[PDB]
Parts: sequence; C-alpha cells; structure tokens
Amino acid sequence: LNEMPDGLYKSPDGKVCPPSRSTMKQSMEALIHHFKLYTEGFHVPAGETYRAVEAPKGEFGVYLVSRGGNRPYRCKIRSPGYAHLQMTDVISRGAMLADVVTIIGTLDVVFGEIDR
Amino acid sequence: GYAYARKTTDKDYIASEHMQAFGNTQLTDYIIKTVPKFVKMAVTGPAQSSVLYQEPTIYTTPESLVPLMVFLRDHTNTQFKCLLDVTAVDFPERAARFEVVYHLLSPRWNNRIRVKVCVDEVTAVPTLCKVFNTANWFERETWDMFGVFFSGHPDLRRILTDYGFTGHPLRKDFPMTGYQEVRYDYGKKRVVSEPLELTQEFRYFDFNSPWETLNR
Amino acid sequence: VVPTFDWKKVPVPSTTAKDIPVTVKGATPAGDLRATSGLGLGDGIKNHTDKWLDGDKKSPMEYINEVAPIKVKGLVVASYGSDDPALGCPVEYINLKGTSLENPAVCKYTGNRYYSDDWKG
Amino acid sequence: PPSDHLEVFVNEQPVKIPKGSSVLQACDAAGIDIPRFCYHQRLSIAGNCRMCLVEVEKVPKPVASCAMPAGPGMKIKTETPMVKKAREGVMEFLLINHPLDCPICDQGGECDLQDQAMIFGSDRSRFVEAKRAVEDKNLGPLVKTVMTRCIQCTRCVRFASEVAGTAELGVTGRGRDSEIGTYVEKLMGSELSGNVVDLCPVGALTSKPYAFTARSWELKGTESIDVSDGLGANIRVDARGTEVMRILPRLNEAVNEEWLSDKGRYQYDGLKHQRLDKPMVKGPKGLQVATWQDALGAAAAALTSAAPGEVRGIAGKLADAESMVALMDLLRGLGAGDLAHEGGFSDMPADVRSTYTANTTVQGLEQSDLVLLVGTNPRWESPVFNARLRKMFLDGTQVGLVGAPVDLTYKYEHVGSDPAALAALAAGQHPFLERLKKAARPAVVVGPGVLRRADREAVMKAVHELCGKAGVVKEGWNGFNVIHDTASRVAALDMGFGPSAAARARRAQGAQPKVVYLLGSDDYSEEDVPEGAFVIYQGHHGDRGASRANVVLPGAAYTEKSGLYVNFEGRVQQTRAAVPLVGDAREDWAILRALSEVVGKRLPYDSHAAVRARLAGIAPHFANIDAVQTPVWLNGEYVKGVEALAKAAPLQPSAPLTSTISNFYMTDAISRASRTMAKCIQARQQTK
Amino acid sequence: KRLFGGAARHFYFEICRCLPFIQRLHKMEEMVSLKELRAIVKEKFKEYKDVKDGRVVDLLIFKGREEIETYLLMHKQRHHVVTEVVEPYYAKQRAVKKVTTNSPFLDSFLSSGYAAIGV
Amino acid sequence: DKFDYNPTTIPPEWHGWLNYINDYNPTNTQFKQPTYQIEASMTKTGTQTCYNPKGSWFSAKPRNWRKYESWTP
Ligand code: SF4
Ligand code: SF4
Ligand code: FES
Repeated sequence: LNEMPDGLYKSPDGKVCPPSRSTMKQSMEALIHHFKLYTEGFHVPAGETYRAVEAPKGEFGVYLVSRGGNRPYRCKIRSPGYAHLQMTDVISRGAMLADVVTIIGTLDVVFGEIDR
Repeated sequence: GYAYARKTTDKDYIASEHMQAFGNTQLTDYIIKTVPKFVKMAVTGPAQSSVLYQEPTIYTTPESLVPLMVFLRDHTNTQFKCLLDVTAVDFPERAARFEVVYHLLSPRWNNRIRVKVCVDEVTAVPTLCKVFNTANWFERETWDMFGVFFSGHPDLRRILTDYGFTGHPLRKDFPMTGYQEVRYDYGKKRVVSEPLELTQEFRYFDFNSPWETLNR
Repeated sequence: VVPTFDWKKVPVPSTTAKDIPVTVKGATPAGDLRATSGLGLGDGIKNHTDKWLDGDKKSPMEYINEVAPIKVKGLVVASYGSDDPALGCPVEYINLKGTSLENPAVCKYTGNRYYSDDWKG
Repeated sequence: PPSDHLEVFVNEQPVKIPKGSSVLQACDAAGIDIPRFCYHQRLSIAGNCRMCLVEVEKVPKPVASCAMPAGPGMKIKTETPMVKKAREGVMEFLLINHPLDCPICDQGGECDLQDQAMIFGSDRSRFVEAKRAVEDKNLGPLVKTVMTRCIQCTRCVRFASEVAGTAELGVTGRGRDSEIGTYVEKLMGSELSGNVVDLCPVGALTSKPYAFTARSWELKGTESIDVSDGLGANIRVDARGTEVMRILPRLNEAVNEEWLSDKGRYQYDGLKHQRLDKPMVKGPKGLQVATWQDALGAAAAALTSAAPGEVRGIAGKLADAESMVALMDLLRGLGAGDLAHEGGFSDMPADVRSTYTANTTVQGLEQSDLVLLVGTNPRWESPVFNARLRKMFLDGTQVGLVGAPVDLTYKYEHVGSDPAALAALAAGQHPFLERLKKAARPAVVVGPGVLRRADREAVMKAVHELCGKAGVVKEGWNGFNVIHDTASRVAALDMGFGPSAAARARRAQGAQPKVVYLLGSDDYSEEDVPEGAFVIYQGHHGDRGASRANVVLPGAAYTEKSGLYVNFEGRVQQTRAAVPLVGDAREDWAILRALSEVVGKRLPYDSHAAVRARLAGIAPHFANIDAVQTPVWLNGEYVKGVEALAKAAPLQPSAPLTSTISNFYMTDAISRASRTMAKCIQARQQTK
Repeated sequence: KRLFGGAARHFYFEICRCLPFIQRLHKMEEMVSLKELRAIVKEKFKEYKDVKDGRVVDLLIFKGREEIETYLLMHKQRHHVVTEVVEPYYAKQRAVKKVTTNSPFLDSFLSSGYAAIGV
Repeated sequence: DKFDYNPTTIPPEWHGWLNYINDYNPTNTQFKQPTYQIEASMTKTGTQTCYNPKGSWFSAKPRNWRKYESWTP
C-alpha cells in the first residue's frame, strides 16, 4: 500500500495485450489487434513449461504444452490438496473416528482443485 | 528430509554461487556423463523454477526409469526428494503416442528437473510407488485419463471418472462431450445412462490464420 | 453477325420472381438485392424486423427514420455516434460531396444522416 | 538444354528454379511465403503494393520480388532489419486511410490485410489526421462495393481485362484521389463476375447475396463438386448446421483452375425453397402426406399392375450414378426397357467412350495451336471452360467457329453456320482447312447442341471426315473433343442407361406408357410423359414434375449426398454431404433399393459401397475416382459400324448448328427456385 | 497348448466363481439364472477370440477385472445389468428370424435417414 | 406496497443510490431520460404473463424454426 508506483499496469506489447477502448475506437491498428485478439487470440510459440505459485494451500502448478497454436495442446493442473488428501491413510492410523474430521480440516482441501 | 530451518536471521539470498552455477549450467552434462545408458535425449529449456534461468529435461527408456529416479533422488549433487506430479501427453502422429512426464524438485539446492518416457498404448511403465509415495494416485489418474498401464502398482484402479466408465477421456480421439448422458426415469425409478443427445450442439470456431508462421 | 440477345423474352417463374428481397432507399439504390438467411422461412416471415420483434411495437428502423439529416460544413465528416468518442462507435469518415437534404449520406454504424452544401452546390 | 534450371541462394540456401522465374518464386521454392497484395498467380504482374520487398546482395534498395527476375547466383535475404522495416512502413502506409470498419466488414476473420498487419506490421499507429472518404459504386446484384476499403491493388482491373474479357473497370483520378470502378453507372455483365470478390484481398468487393449473414470462423467447409453444368468444377460448401451459407471454388488445375461461374456460386439459395421433405400419395382430395410404407406400396402397386412395356423411366440432369444404376436395374428386372434421359439424345450409341468425351482433356487442350468449335456456345455452356479458351487465345491459339455467331470475349473466324459449311470445309472450299492442315496440334470441339439434333449421325460423319483429312487425330495427339452441359449425362452413357431396340420401335410406332418414373426430371418433353399416366416422381424440389405426380418420394440434393458424377472429359468425381438430409427425405439409391424390395425383386446390393462396386462391375473406370483413363480410338471402324444410322435420317444442311441453352441463369429446378438468379435476369431486363 | 497361457479360461473361471454372489447381492434370482449368465459372460469373451497380441489380452483381462469389481462393490445396480448385459444379448438372439420378411435394410430405411448410434 | 413489497419496483435512478454504487438520485442529479425508457414495475415470475421464448406454448403463435420452405401442392 505504501510502495504502489504510478505507470502502466499492462504490458505494452499490442500483439498479446488488447488495446484500450479509446485507442480501439480511433486507430486502425488497435482495432485490427482488438478484432484478432478477441477472436483467434495470440499464438504461443511451441514449447513447454511448468510454473508454480505459493498458493495458500501449498504449491499450485500448471504444466503447459504448446504446439504453436492459439489453443493449449495440453494443460496439466497440479493441485496441493490432491497430494495432501493422499496422506489420509498414513495420518489417520492410530486415531479415532472423531479425529478424522480434524485431519480433513487441517489438510485444507477443496475438491474443485482436487477433482479437476 | 531437507531444508530444515537453520538460520534464525532473515536470509536475503537464494542458494550459493557455485552450486547455483552448477545446477543452472552443468547439470545436463553431469547427468549425461555419469549415467549415459539412462539418458537417450536431453533438452535444456526455460526453467520451471524461475523465468531467469535454464533447466534440463531428461528422456529415458521405461527399462531404466526406476534406477534413474533412484539416482536422481539419492546422489549427493542431485537430491531431488519431491515428486510433484506424474502425467501424460498424447501425440497421435507418433508410433509411440504417449509421453509420461515426471516433475521433480530439489529442496537442498533450489532446483527442478523434468523426466520423460515415451510409450505406446500397450507398453507398461514401471511404477515409482516404492521410490516416491505420491506416485500412487498420479499413476492411477494417468491410467484413468490416458490408459497407460503401470506395472507393479499395488492397486491400479480408476480414481476420477464415473463408476462404470470405460474409455480414457484425455486422449485426442475421445470426444469432448463423450458418448453417454444421464437422466432420471420416472418409469424405472432409477437414474439411467442413455446415448448422447444435445439440444444445442457444440459450435467449433476455426480461427486459425493462413498467414500464421508459428504453427508446428 | 453476332445478333443481340433479348433478355425480355426470358421466362422467370412467377413464384420466384415475386419473392425477391429488395431494399428501400437507405444506404443503397432502392430496389437492389437484399441479403437474407434461412431464419424465419418455416414461419413464413419475409421481413427483417418481424423475425425478432412481436407486436405493434415501434421498431428501431422506425426510430432512426424520424431523425432528420444534419447539415455539415465541409467535404468529409467524422461520425462517432456520441459527444464523447470513448462512448460511441469507431470513427467513420463519410463522404459529403454530391449530397443534399433529399439524398444524404448515412453512417454505417449509427444510421445518422449527413449532407453538405459545399461541393459547389 | 543450356542449364534450363538456374541456382539462386535464399538466406544462404541453394535453390534450383526454372529460368524466367522471379525472386518471389525462388522464395516460394525455398519454403518462404512472401507477403503480397497485388501479385496473383493467374494475373499479370503489377508491382504496385510494395509489400513483397526483399533484399538482394549488391543492391542498395529493396527490390520488388514479384516483378524482379532471378539471375544466376543471386543472393536473396528475407529477414534483415531493412526488410522488416520496409514491411512495417508499407503496412503503416496501407492503414492510414483505411476505415475502422472491421466489425461491419465481411472480410473480418478471413482478411489478408488484417492477418498481414498482425504478422508483418507494427502494433501501433501515429496517425491522427482525417481520412479519405469514398462513395460506393453499383456493379449489379452480385457484387457489393464499400470503396473506402480499397487499397488500389488493381486485381479487379487485371481480372476483368484478362480472364473475364469484358474490360469494364478502370482507375479514374490521380494520386490519393485514384478511384476504382466505371466512370458511368454500369452493371458487371460477366458470367464469371463472382470470382472478383474472391480476388479482392479486402472488403472493398464483397458478395451481395451473402452480405452480413455469417463469419468465416463459424462455417464448416466440405469439399464437393459442382453439378450446375457438365464441367464439374471443384467447390467448397460452407454450412452452419443444416443451412448452406455460401459456395466457393477450390483449386483444380486439370478441371477449373480457380474459377466458378455465377450460377454455380449463387444458386444455393434455391435449396431453401420449394423443398420436398415428406412422402405424398395422390388421393381423392389430391396429394397428401403419407408414410414411407404407404408411398412405397403405392409406387410398387402401380409398377406391378401395368404391363412391362407400359413403363418408362426418365433420368434427370442431376441424378448421380448410383441412383441411375439402381433405377436401370429395377426397371430391367421387371422386363421393361424404356429408358430416357432429360438431357436429350437418349438413343445415341454409347459403344466407345472416345466418341462422346473430350480425348484431349481440359488441360491437354492448352497444347493446341488451332481450335475449331462446331455448333457450341462455350460461354453459356461452361464459362470456366470458356475462360480457359480465352487464356489459350491470349498466348497464341487461334479459334475458328462453325455455328451461330456468338459473343465469346475473344476474336474468332466464322467459317460458317450450317452443316453445308461443314461439308464445304471438309471438301476444301474454305481456306480454314489449309490452316488446320498446317497446324501442329489441331483440335475440334463439338458441343451438345449438335448431338441433340435429329440428323446428328450425318453431322458426326462429316466431322469425322474433316478430322481424318486435317490430321486432328494422329500418333501422339488426339484432338477430337465432345463436351456436354449436364452433370449426369456421361455417367448414364458410361453405364448403358439407354432404351432397348423394342422400346425404340414402340416409340416409333407411337406406343404410350402408363407408368412413368421421374428420377429428378423436371424438364421432360410432353411426348415422354402422357396425360392420364401414373407418375412416380423422386426428387428434392417441388416443380413441374412433382405437381403432376401421383406418388412423391423425397430425395437428397447434391449438398446432402455423396454421389458419383462424370464430367465431359471422362473424369469420375464425387459430391460430399455438407449438410444432413432435410426432413423425412432419404438417400436416392436407397429409395430404389427399398422399392425393389417392396415390388418383389430385391436389388443385390445393400450398401453404398456395394452399389459403387456394381457400378465398377459394369464399367471398371468408375472405381478410379479423381482420375481419367485414356480412351480407346478405333479410327473409322466405329463410323463404318453405324452407317445405317447415317443412311436413315439424312443430313439437314440448312438448319444452323446452334446451342440449346437459351436461359443460362435458370437451367434446372435448383436454379429456377433461386431468387438471386431471378434478380440476375431482372437486372438484364431493366437495362433496356 | 492354450494360447497366451490360457488366461482367458482362467479369467472366465474366476468370473464364474464370482457369479452366484452377484446374483444374490443384486437380487437377480428370479430374473436370470446362473446357466444363462455364464453363457452371456462366455459370449462376452468370444468377441475378442481373434486377438493376436498377448499385451492386448492382458489389458482386456485387466479391464474386465475392473468391471467385475465395480459390479461386486454395488457401484452399478441391477438396472445397469439389465440395460447393459443381458438385454443386448436377448436382443441379438431375439430378433433372429423374425416374424416379418423385411430385410434389415428395409427396417433401417423405414426407421430414419441415418443409422442408429449406440444402444 | 405493504403487502407484496419487492425490490424490483425500485427505479434505476434510485437503484445505484440505494445499492451504494453512486451518490446520485433525482433530488441532486438530473438524469438524461431516453425516449424509449420503460418504467420499473414488479416482476411477473410465477404468473402466466411472464416472459416466454417465441417457440413456447404460451405464445400467441408458436414458431417452427425451420430454415427452409416446404412445397405445398
Ligand atoms: S478489409 Fe475489412 S476486415 Fe480487412 S482490415 Fe479492412 S475493414 Fe478490417
Ligand atoms: S477493389 Fe479490391 S481488387 Fe480492386 S483495386 Fe481495390 S483492393 Fe484491389
Ligand atoms: S506483391 Fe510485389 S509489389 Fe505487390
């Protein structure tokens, strides 16, 4: 809140980022880029990557596979709650029935990311 | 079990210079020279750990996936203790249409690596359940989604799809909406599966430019 | 040699010839071919507005026909559809030479009509 | 040869190209696709858009690669900083006066300007001045103009001068105020006038019947064939669900190059009107909707209650080969023999395929230096074929015509107009025979209006004598060609769809049938369908043949089925289904197989592959799709074999050799239902 | 002696051992018998009698196993057995030599313009 | 309406004030009134005078949405 700078909030590459709505209504290149970015979309170059973020439940990662098109060829989603729920067989051993709900609650699981 | 809390002060650094230089530059050549029979192909590319670096991708045969993963877990310079996921990618144009992909993370030296195995539909891949305990559910999901059989698994059964579901949905030749749909029947008093009918069929928009150069 | 062809003696079926979609004056010559799709043919609807409007409600085409053409000084006019260019359409440059109150020029975005008494006439 | 292939270097890669090739063709042979706006493969080179600018070593300026010839040992660079700066600058100049029209423009989604701006241009503009505004032009009912979007590539002008031949467009004015069109209000009168909409790279010229109805990304494209004439142009049908939205040509250099006539392009709107979607049986109230079992039973009852000699089957102009062989086998299984064709000359002998096909083929005709047309109007029979004839004219092939004088958009020598002139040419009275006798590869093209004549055998004998004397057919070259104007005629001649000798005799003494099967026939003569007969009509449009019938059986159109068609050069091609069947209609051979089961004598085939195998069992060339055999030539033995048909029905030397097509825009039931074709006729009527 | 280790007959024996518990648990005592159920499961096996690869045989046996435990664990009820197993068999053996002389083509013709998709 | 109170009877010139979207109401702001503006009234859902599509049974004339014309003899 104290170091928020003034400047651009979007990357100025117009072949990836859509233009502003005033620019689109006044220049021909912006309208062409608006038309194409909202129908075909940008083309991602062929390749692969895995990128992860410290999500509040752990490591959330996407494995993106690109062939070169405007659509992902393969998009694997890695969720931390999927790995955390796999441990319930070794974590609940020696516990009682009233501790299962405590274990499930402390693993912090949401089944949207578990069940993609 | 590594990366224990040791420094009680705030650390303004990531890794050491010599080990980061070794991991970001020499790790591909190191793995190739130490265990050459395990490696059949290598790619050094845009670095899973950060946007600023490069990181290796190792191709191996299914006959040597387990010894290579044990070496990558236990060798003193490559301590890849965490297996993040196991998945597959379908390439219907190839003779072996599947690529099974393993991502690893080294908490000791802030590194990551990727390991690939190419198989077709009827060649089994050895399980990594004994090497990594998370390999169980990921191999179950890969069998569910693609039909890759993992030999030596304790209980290879489907984990995600419906109970009677035959068919592997993430293949390229499987339809997006499938073959069957579900409704309640008042006469049979049961929820019943029926062949697919759509009120509005899916509209496929073919946007791709005939001047575009990047399509591979 | 090379005798002329009489087009007036060519037969056209009367069911086909009486069903040609044509236009009123607007943005074209009056009476040229109007493009149509198949929607409404099963319900016997040959009109554009009747395909989505039901009743004696005032159509949008009847709204724009009540706004008179606007006198503009110059040879080209820029049409935004609003006082604020951010809130309107992409800018349209419309030719004004050869235009009058009876035969004005129309914006393809907004349907507003313009003419100029500046082309030596 | 003195090294007829020269070697150039494109981005340090050695490339061998033929001599006389440009820099752009050398870049294309290296696997690089150079951006372009004014260059076209079929037009002359202009060099005015400046988008194809590449760098050549030891040249300080960018060269225009479309126009610059490629020299030996030339070094071409296509990815240096000056090439990229040139491309961005030329694109910026192309976009300063262009209107912000992409939402309302019909090219949006399939625009060369949009895609080339996205790839080879910048992402910004620095232009804040007022733009140039242009009024729109009227060019008829098929071509819509929004002329503010013109980029002055002059593709339209070059097309109208070189391919269409009309030469009615030009550039008026100078500088920024240059303006494409006609100075006076005129109508584009070419039959090939829809091709210029494809040739325009922008939305300056769009298709008026198609306007504002669809975007290109929504359309499912199917590669089919065109059945509006006998050439069989290769097309692509674009559909949105059950509705066909437009028809476009596709490349085939052996058939149609890249063109398509306006009838084959714009008659698709007739598929949305007057369609048969239900079976009907005529009751005391009239025709009323019935089940398929009832309609098949009524047709079988009428076909079985009559004697075999009182049954006639007439094939239409658009019937595929599978339905025709099904009807032929069904009628012959009942003991009938009266088979007729709506396209005429049903009693023509079909013994050797070389006598009713183009032996030279369409692409092989370009190697002819002199062409003699006999009794044909190729501009109205096949405008794409006539465009290829004009292409042959432009590089030296001389044309002569024996027939009624017609506008062909190229100069020809009128030898005569009647078979008396043909006999005078064969004897030697006209000097065009000496022009044919000295030609290296002469060609003779005989039109379908000659074969429709009652004295066609004598005329064909005269043509054969002329070909024998002038060296038209010799060793290494066969220049004898017969063309057709209907899609289904050559397949019917190939399979043997013709009346028996007893049926020809019964027609000669005037026997009249009681049951008539109309396989898509709506242009039948009144001699073939008597009043008070039982009429079974199988078709897809409600027309003259369906208003008269007692049983109506709804079939498929050519956009809904995959049937075989053979063009006039002998090439087997096929349609493909772009949309499903409409309503309660069925496949056309399947109706006849079901009807043969209800009659009591089943056809021996139960699948589409099996009826195609039956066709291949009759004539084996049916199995080889998208190919043409070399037909056998039997010299004068065939003409010697049919001399009895020459002695009977003698020659008429005074009746002129004319063309039977009097209405080009309305030739069958689909084009008669098209409102666009009716507007096309009305536009030519209101100009007088 | 028996191709690919006789694994087809071993799996058939295992399913036949499993079958009366299926009949009791799904309460199919008065709907089908064990003899006709054994004949039906035998008819499921003959459809892949011409498989020339042992790995395809192993995959088919693994998939059939997973089908048999999803029937054992009540993850598909009796109506699933009705609509997927025994009525397709009874339809394939009930329509043979029908009371009408219509060919299969003419029934397909009178049904619709296109072939049926699925069951 | 004390007996059937409903928030769908709030006009759009009071909607943004009451929902804390802006600080404008007719008592301090002169809104531009279009000539086609329909006034706010209570919802008609649950009754038979609700909105229905054009292919519905409750329409004055149901539509068959065929994209072609059939031949009538
Ligand atoms: S021609 Fe039409 S679609 Fe192409 S850039 Fe111009 S306005 Fe846009
Ligand atoms: S109308 Fe089209 S083809 Fe003709 S000059 Fe303009 S851009 Fe070129
Ligand atoms: S393509 Fe060469 S200058 Fe236009």
